[PDB]
Amino acid sequence: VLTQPPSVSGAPGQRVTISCTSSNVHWYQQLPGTAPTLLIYVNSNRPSGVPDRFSGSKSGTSASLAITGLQAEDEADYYCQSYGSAVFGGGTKLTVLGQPLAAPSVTLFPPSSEELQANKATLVCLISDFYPGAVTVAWKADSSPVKAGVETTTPSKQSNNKYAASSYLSLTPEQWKSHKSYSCQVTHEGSTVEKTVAPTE
Amino acid sequence: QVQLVQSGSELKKPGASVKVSCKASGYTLTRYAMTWVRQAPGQGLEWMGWINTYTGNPTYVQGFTGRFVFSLDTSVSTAFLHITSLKAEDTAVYFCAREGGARGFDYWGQGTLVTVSSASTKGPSVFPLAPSSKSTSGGTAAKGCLVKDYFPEPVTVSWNSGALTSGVHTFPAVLQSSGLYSLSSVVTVPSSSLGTQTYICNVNHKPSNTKVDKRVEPKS
Repeated sequence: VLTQPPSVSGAPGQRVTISCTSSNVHWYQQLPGTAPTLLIYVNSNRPSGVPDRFSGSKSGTSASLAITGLQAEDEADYYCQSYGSAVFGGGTKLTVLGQPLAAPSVTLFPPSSEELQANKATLVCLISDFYPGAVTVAWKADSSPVKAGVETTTPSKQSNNKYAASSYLSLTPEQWKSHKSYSCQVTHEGSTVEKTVAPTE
Repeated sequence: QVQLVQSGSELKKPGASVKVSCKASGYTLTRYAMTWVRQAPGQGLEWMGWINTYTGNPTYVQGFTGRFVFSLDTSVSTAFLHITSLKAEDTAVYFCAREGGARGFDYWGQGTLVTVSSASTKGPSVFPLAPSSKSTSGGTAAKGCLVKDYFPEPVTVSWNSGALTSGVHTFPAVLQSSGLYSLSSVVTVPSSSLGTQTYICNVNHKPSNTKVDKRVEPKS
């Protein structure tokens, strides 16, 4: 209903701002997988347990949320909410612009004989230790691209604050045994890694 | 101290009905208005409307004026969200919040996941990912367990009954178009350990009440 930038970025120590722009404030922070928390109320004020970095601004045409001296733990989703029912400002993801790029490690596992015996087959492509969290996964049967039967995860943060991902290419034993080899091709920041397996093995 | 506590996760099939609870404590329920918020996966916060803890007359947002019902039990000091004729699009986390009136929305419930899927509860099909040294350095082999087709989440995976921790990597599960979950967990172990050392994959799925211990042997 309301309007905010879909994305904002800054490096640690910088000062970032989130904009919120007649009929219609409070601000809420949301870490992944947890409920939202009251960040700003009355437009200038913070409850107890909110640092001094966060500062809200009213201008009467619009509202703003300024974070000064951005930190690592500030990487989260931020929401704007005014009023007449309660109007919500839509989503804004704040991503800290620290750390350098990391090249993905790709491990490709062929179907086990037990799975083949079970009249099934799956190619498992596991991708680790890459930053940023943007990767594209392409499967190939004998150098010919395959898209049917592909299931890939949205990348997610590991324990070391790099990203992991995993792609699965489900198959029939026939299809598996048919071709000479299958390939998992991971592309990341203009660089490609192609792992390959074969039924012969 | 002030607190809102909601019910646990709810797995339902389409057409079913669900009751989500919101237990308030630390203050008097009737003095503040309870509002309901919805958040579907990967989405923003949807304001659903609010119930009048004074009267108990609910007010819904349009489109929530349908099969959604807000009920109240001041005796137990609890606010209830009822959803009938559940649909796949109802798959979401639901929050109850209190309107301090200048403050928000100052307090929230932890959130209640309602999952609506035609998928029946299914135990995992566990297969062994045999050792591969190609992507691993330092004279070391990567092995694992492929946990195929289970519903719903979560699934637990340990190695050697927990005696093996270092060098383990359990990848988050993919939601296929089935729908069902597939997950894969790999452990990285010295090349010399094979085949003298035994490595067992302990997979546990509470929803199916299923456990599987799968030995991972090197090769043919």
